[PDB]
This record gives sequence, structure tokens and C-alpha cells, in this order.
Amino acid sequence: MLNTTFANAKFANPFMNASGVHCMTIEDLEELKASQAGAYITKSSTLEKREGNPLPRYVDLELGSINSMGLPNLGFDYYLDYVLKNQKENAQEGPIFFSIAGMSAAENIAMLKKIQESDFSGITELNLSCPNVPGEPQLAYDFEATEKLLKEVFTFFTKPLGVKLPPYFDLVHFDIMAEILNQFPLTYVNSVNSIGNGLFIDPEAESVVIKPKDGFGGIGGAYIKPTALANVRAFYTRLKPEIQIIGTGGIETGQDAFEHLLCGATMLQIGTALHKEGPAIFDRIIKELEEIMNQKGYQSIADFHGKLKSL
Amino acid sequence: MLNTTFANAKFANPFMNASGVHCMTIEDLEELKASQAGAYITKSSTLEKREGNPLPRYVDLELGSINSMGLPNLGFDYYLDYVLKNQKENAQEGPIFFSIAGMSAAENIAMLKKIQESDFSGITELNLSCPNVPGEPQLAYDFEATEKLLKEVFTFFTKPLGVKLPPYFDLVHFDIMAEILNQFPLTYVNSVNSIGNGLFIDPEAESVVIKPKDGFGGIGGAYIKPTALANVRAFYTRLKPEIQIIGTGGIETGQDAFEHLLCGATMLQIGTALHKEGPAIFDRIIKELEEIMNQKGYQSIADFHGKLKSL
Ligand SMILES: Cc1cc2nc3c(=O)[nH]c(=O)nc-3n(C[C@H](O)[C@H](O)[C@H](O)COP(=O)(O)O)c2cc1C
Ligand SMILES: Cc1cc2nc3c(=O)[nH]c(=O)nc-3n(C[C@H](O)[C@H](O)[C@H](O)COP(=O)(O)O)c2cc1C
Ligand SMILES: [Mg+2]
Ligand SMILES: [Mg+2]
Repeated sequence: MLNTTFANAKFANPFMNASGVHCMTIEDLEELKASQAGAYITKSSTLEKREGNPLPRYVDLELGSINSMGLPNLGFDYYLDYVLKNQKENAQEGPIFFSIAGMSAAENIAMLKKIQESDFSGITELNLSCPNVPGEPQLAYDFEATEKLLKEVFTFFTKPLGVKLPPYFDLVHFDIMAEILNQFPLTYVNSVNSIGNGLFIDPEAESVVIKPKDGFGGIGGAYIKPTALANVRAFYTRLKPEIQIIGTGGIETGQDAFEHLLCGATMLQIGTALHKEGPAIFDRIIKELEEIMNQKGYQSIADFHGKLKSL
Repeated sequence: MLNTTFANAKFANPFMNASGVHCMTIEDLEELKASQAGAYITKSSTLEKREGNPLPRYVDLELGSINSMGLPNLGFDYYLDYVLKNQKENAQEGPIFFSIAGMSAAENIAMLKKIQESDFSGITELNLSCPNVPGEPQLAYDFEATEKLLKEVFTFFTKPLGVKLPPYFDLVHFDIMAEILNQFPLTYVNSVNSIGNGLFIDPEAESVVIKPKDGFGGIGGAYIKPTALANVRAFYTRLKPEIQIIGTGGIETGQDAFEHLLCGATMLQIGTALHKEGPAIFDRIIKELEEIMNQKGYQSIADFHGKLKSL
């Protein structure tokens, strides 16, 4: 009942891991492939392998999580080699997603050029919102810089491309971003990356709980669902139909998934909840969403996709 | 134990209501005066009385609240007359706070001029984050416009003035705002107003829960504490000491209060929790904070104010 069409491709269900979670190594990726996830995405990569920030850099919270990973990854070549080898096997229903988060525009352009030149037939996700890179301002909050980068990207990148965006909190910003994005042959927008630079404190120790950036880190989980849903919905009503949406943020139960789909998301990514539960979460959440649909008499996501009602 | 000095004034404790909550009418204000709150602030006013947005416009949530009130208020003159009359009575320890949220710069300047010319001896709070006039942004998200307005304000306003700010999520933005604010003789910064334009959905009815703006509203409560604490802390380490901070966001327990104070807040405002519990919350939270201090052997807020530790 969850069969989904996205980026002109067929997926068994809309669920995927969120980049950054359970996708660092080939072993992680293989575990996602073996799981019930409809699709999966690689850890955002940089040209060079990165160790990331000092530990502790991730902490589970009652209402979600806080992290300042620092883009730890095994390097662009590592992930490209994996997806290219995996592609030849045809042992998977649906293309693999490849995330890139260059440390500079030049780095992103370089990686996109390599992807374009390679035989990669999957989907690419350009991360314009990493809030845990020491000394690096979320690009998607700089509308001028974002438009400039995308214009250069589309002068040569012809393969499926989506952008991972930070959350917006003002309607005028959604209007501005939508206007910018609508001029490009983008495949999708993925809302949202973590609510940036939040803080969690241990009152007993009177200290922060993560080492990097004096304790400031990206917030995920239940804390951000209202923001995530709003971003998915705001873009759904502003983006041209050619640009689909991936909903990310606060997805833990079938109900959370249902809500994102009602807003207009086509694919759904799970970060914090997957980090805590492991790949078994996909089978659980799929069944929860199916139960919700059965109760409502729905046999397809199309029966409610984007049908959120206003009062 | 909780005696606090702020804006060169003495307060019995740091707790106050957050503007917008329990401060619409004279009766509301009198109830806050009768409560254990160390100080209180009036509902953000506009030159003319406003009915606000259509109902439902406020909804209690498990993790906080969502609202799109629409600035309902009894008008500038109503609040000015109240504060001017109570001022003469000298029946209160600590000045009253007066919030203004004009829908245009011209409106804010007009109200500030009236306050300046009046005999008002209290503290004024300029709201630069009420998600007010469509085609906006929240003024404080427009750094250029914010600096321009403040420059004009300080060419004539000599009375105590603080600014109510929206939450920021990127360190560069804190740097930019701090640079702007540090050039003025501002009394304080109040972080934060609601996380803007969030969405809450009733999965059963497949609809939003508030009538205005297709269900989009400001998020408050537990959802926003990480963001609130981060904003208080980020400004505490960037603002010149002359500009103090009022911490607002997710304060429900003595522990939440303790955390805000550890970050650097001097005064504390309660919104959502006060909306749900009523003025009795002040006595409860004061006792909770005092218990925390007693356990740690602290007899003054100075024993831990702004002492949040990094790892
Ligand atoms: C440990 C961790 C690492 C992350 N690293 C990335 C990353 O490399 N690339 C990216 O686009 N998002 C990254 N994110 C953000 C997630 O993809 C997701 O947008 C966020 O966690 C919001 O979803 P959630 O509420 O399900 O956690 C990371 C999140 C976590 C918790
Ligand atoms: C019903 C309601 C009305 C509000 N109206 C105002 C307002 O007029 N002026 C203002 O500065 N903030 C207003 N706010 C925001 C609060 O002052 C406060 O910044 C926010 O609720 C975050 O605090 P909390 O987590 O304790 O709710 C309002 C909040 C609520 C819940
Ligand atoms: Mg599988
Ligand atoms: Mg009193």
C-alpha cells in the first residue's frame, strides 16, 4: 500500500534513513539495504576523509537528540566507488541516494562534476544546511549565495539532484527560496536538516553535553516536528510540481509519517529515531502507517498525499 | 535568595510573564501584580485596538503550544494609562514593563515618542519578532532594517529599552546581530519569541488546529527550550555587559529556570506554562528554583549566573 513514485523511480515504500544516520560505512549501507527501508542515502561526503569533531558529539535526549558530528565521513571516492559497484548488481528496487556536503562551493562543484562524469545513475542530494561545521554558515540561509551556486551547478549537472535545506521560520523566506528553486530543473527539496545551534544542559553538572562548539548542536527528534511539517507544507504549496519533496524531521511513528505525507512529502527520512532503534525501525513504522491507512480505508498514499486540511 | 538587579532596578525574583500571556486587560495585569512574579509586562500593543486573528488561534500541545493570536490588544493608550496610574501608586516593587509591537516602523516610532514624552518611568520592550504583517519578515530577521530602525529610535529615546528577538539558528547571525546591538545604549535583549511558523496536525481529522494562516503558528513550550537556551547563551557571550538579557522559552520548572540563568539570563519570562497554569505558577517555580539552589548550597543567583560550563 506504500508503493511510491519519486524522481521517476519506483520505491516499495517512502521510508529512508536521513543522511548522517546509519550510513557511514559500506557495512552500514548494506544493513540499510537489507532492512525494509524503501531507499537509503549515503553519509554526506567531502572530497577528503574527515574524522569529524571531538567527542562527545551526539547525545540522545528525551525529546530527540543534539549533535555536532562535524561531517565525519570516509571521503567522496569511498562512497562513489560503493554506489558504482552496487549499481552494477541490480540487487535493489530503487536507486541509491548520494549526499554531498562540500566544505566550499568549489568542493561541491568538484564533487558534482565527478558524479556527472561517472556512470552513477542514482540520485544526488546537495547538502546546503549542515549546522555543525565549525566556522561554516548554513549556505541555504544566504539566498544570494544559494542561487549563485545552483545556477553554476545547473550549467552542467543533468542527473537527478535534490537539495537538503535548513528549516525556515518566516513565510517571506519560503517565498524567496521557492522563487529561487523554481527556476531550476531540481528533482526535489528535502526539508529539514536539524534545527541549528540548539543547546542542551545537564543541570546537575551545570554543563553542556557535547564537546564541540561549547555545546551548541543540531536538534532533531520530537522537538522539531512542528518545524519540519511546516517546512514540508510551506514548500509543497509553493514549489512547482516538477520539484517533489522529501520530508525529514521528528519521524518516529506511523502517525508522524502520515502527517508528513499529508503535508506533501513523497519520501520520508528518519534520523534520530533510526539512530536510537536501528534498521528494525523501518519494519515497525511501515506497519504503523499501514494500520493507520487500513483504519481510514486507504489503500494508497495517493488517497491522502498532500491533503492536509485548513480550517 | 532570588533577589535580582536588572536595568538598574531591584526585583524580588527574576520571574515575569512573557508578553502576550495573561496581560491583555487591567484585570490580567492586576492578577500578575498580586502574584509572586518579580515583575510583569503588558501585552504588545499597537496604536489602535486590535481584535486579532479568527479562532481557534491558540492550542495547548503535549510538548508546548501553537498560536497565531494576531496581536489582539486594547491599544497603546489603554496600556499607557494603566502604567501611568499604577506608577503614581508606588504600590509595587520594581518597574512595570511595557511592550510595543507596531505594524510599521512609523507606528513603533510614534509609540516610542509617546512613551518618551509621557511620565512613564518603567521599562519598554520593542517587539521585533511578532510575525505580524504579511510580506514581512519578522523585522529582526532583516538585519539592515533592524539596524536602521534602532538608529532612529536612539536619536530620541532615552528611557530603558529592550528588544524582543526571534530565535536565531546560525552563529554568524548571532555575530551580526550582536555587532548591531552593541552600538546602542540598549538596556536588554529578550530571547526568544516563539519559533515561528510551525505546524501542528490532528491526524484523525487530517487538519490543522488553528484557523489563521492555514494552521501555521508560533511554537512555544518544551519544543523550544534548546533553541531558547542557545539564544540566551550565544548573546550572553557576545553582548557588551551593558546589555543584559531576559530569557524566554520553555520555562516550566525550576530546572528550566536554573538552566536559563546558567546561560546568562537575568530576568526570566514564562509564556506557555503560565497560559496553562495561571499566576499560581510563580509561587511554584520560585520554590522549585530555591530547592535547586539549596541543594547546591547557593544563596544567590550570582553563585551560578552565566556559569554554564563547556566540556
Ligand atoms: C548524528 C546525526 C548526523 C547527521 N549528519 C547529517 C549529514 O551528514 N547530512 C545531512 O544532510 N543531514 C545530517 N543530519 C541531519 C538529519 O539528516 C536530519 O535532517 C535531522 O536529524 C532531522 O531528522 P530527525 O528529527 O529524524 O532526527 C544528521 C543528524 C544526526 C542526528
Ligand atoms: C498566546 C501567546 C501570545 C503571545 N503574544 C506575544 C506578544 O504579544 N508579544 C511578544 O513579545 N511575545 C508574544 N508571545 C511569545 C511569548 O512572549 C514567548 O516569547 C513564547 O511563548 C516563548 O515562551 P514559552 O516557551 O514560555 O511559551 C506570545 C505567546 C503566546 C503563547
Ligand atoms: Mg531492503
Ligand atoms: Mg506581586
